[PDB]
Amino acid sequence: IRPKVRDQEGRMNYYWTLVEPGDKITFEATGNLVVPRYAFAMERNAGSGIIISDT
Amino acid sequence: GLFGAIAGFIEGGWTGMVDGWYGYHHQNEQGSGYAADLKSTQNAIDGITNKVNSVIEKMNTQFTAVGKEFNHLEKRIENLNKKVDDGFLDIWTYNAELLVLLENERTLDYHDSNVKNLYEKVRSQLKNNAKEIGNGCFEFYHKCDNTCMESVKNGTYDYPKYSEEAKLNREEI
Repeated sequence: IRPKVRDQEGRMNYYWTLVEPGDKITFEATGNLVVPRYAFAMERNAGSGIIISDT
Repeated sequence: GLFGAIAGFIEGGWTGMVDGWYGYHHQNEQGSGYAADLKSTQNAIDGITNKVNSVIEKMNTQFTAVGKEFNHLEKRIENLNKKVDDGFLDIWTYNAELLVLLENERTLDYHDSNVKNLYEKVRSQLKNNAKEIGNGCFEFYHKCDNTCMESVKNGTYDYPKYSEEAKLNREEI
């Protein structure tokens, strides 16, 4: 019942991973899980970075 | 200056000289005009070229990135990253400003020496056949036509040719 933000005492910790081409993602749970709906097939390029600017 | 030629006995420069850095001005019966010294100008241009290249050639472009941000647990390393970036920033800024300030004075003194050696080469060539009137000028005690003028500039000047012609005018006064 930790201090609620946005009028929700419940929380949701978000995790991520990159499944390699030719691999399984065994999603096993008994409850309290939020499953993915849309995935993202991608090919990274370099480091680059994130520009935090309003320009 | 360091050699006392620029802003020294030669107080000002020539705006009409647009072909080189150092040169001569002649005034004979045929006419007058400006003419830059080829040997001093071309060597000076290459020397300053090498000086500039000696500074910027090794300063090559670098691939940069924003990098991973630091989480709450990554506080100590984040401070270390701030320490190293600031340390390199302070060193590079100090060295770049200091080098430019030191090399600029040496560059200015380099022109001073080049002008001075040009004056000495003419002064040693003419010897007694001319009068040092100051401001880098030489009033000839003899008759100097265009061929005589270029002979001094090319370095192929002959003192004995006008030795007696000048000596009569020297002993005149």
